[PDB]
Amino acid sequence: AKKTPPVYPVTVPFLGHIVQFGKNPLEFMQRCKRDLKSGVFTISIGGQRVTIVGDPHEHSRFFSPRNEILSPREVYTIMTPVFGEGVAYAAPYPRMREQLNFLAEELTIAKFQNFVPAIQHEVRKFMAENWKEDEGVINLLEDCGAMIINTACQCLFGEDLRKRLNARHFAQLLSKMESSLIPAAVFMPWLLRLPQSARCREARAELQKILGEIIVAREKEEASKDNNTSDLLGGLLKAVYRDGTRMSLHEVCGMIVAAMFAGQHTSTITTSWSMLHLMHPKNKKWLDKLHKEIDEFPAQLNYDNVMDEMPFAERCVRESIRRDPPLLMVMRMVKAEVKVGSYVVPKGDIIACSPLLSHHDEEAFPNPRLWDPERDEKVDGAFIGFGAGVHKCIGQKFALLQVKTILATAFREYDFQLLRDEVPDPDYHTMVVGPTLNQCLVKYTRKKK
Ligand code: HEM
Ligand SMILES: O=C([C@@H](c1ccc(Cl)cc1)c1cccnc1)N1CCN(c2ccc(C(F)(F)F)cc2)CC1
Repeated sequence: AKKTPPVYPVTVPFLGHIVQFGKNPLEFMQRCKRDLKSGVFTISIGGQRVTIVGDPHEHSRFFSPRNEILSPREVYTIMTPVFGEGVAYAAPYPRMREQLNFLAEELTIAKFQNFVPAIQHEVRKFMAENWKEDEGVINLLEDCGAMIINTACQCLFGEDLRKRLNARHFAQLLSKMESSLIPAAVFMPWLLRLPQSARCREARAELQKILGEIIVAREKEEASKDNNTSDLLGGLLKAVYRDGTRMSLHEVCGMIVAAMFAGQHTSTITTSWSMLHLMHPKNKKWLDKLHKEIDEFPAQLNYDNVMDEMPFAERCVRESIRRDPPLLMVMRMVKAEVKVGSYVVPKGDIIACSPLLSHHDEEAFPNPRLWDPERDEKVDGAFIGFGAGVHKCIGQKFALLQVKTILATAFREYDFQLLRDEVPDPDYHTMVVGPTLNQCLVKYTRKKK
């Protein structure tokens, strides 16, 4: 407009749109976009301009520019004490970038050969421990939460580390470290100034020492040559920066935390929703097609099995992520002016792009609330559940590898029944959204012949 996108009327100032938003971000966001008559628009939040990019045709405008034009650092300040100053965003873009590459090289399909069997074993344990009986009632959001942390550690943690730490203890440190997070923290740069840092630094420093000790070990076993291991930790130790330096224990600790928090809720939600959708009677044909896919697999899967021969199960997981994205907003700080469609975005704005809003556009996704694994985006790029462009998730392959394997293992040895009429409602209260906890009670039936 030789100017900014349309602005949205504030009835009660100094809050902005903070209240109807928190209740239902989706109901709210859709209202504006229609009423504004524009898929792109600014909202006020605490006197802070927030322009949401909600016309799928424009995602490229959001995801393509460099960090110097659209900076992620600022919206993500709420992460530094969980990762450490100078790690991830706190770290400067050259080194932040460097760091992500390290982690990236650890999560590549190269290192995934032992992963598919490692996952099968660790899921199969859990089932025998908690799904003991012929029939029972468990909470799926909680059981997934535990299977996810279990198999990931089984994958990315070395035997020595997993001995002197277990999944459950580490998960309890994830909860301890994270819970300092309030969603509405990222929208007042004074609130960086805790009744919770002083449990966060304790859980980190407990962890960072433990890892330090673990490193003492491996070195005084290197000349000994007892074993060969290349886990995420060991991978990061061998890490060398461009300028020949290496990661301090603190950076390394944070990166392992960052990797682990990163995947923790997102994929456990993802696994849950998928399970929820599939177990529903409205969705049997899909479960049926799911079975004609996992039916002539042997009880022990290889990397080939999940990767190249489960294409339909991939669709289910993506549709779950499409329908109910776990990260609703992705955000940047508009350091410089960027043109969006027929608008401009002024230096100083907060530009956001919402997987939640986007996945709901009717052109791109007809019946957006209908779960359809065979659906395909009808605008190209509509789906941004793993983000896009410069910042596409690096955990995508891994997340899918887990979830596909889990569904397959778990639907091979069980049936399921939702103790409800309708699939859970998304709970929009957490910074990472999943299905409502208290609705996820489900009843398993151990398959037999
Ligand atoms: C289904 C599970 C997951 C979902 C839905 C998901 C979603 C996303 C999204 C939306 C972004 C982009 C955020 C942005 O644009 O600012 C992203 C980036 C990322 N995710 Fe994930 N993620 C998942 C799993 C994981 C896992 C398992 C890891 C680690 C192994 C991980 C680590 C990352 C990293 C490092 C980025 C990089 C963003 C950047 O370049 O700064 N995620 N993910
Ligand atoms: O921690 C992450 C990333 C992530 C970035 C870097 C690294 Cl090294 C690891 C993880 C993330 C979290 C979960 C899955 N994938 C990436 N966040 C945390 C901040 N995020 C976020 C989520 C929601 C909101 C809010 F409140 F506006 F809706 C604002 C920010 C989404 C991205």
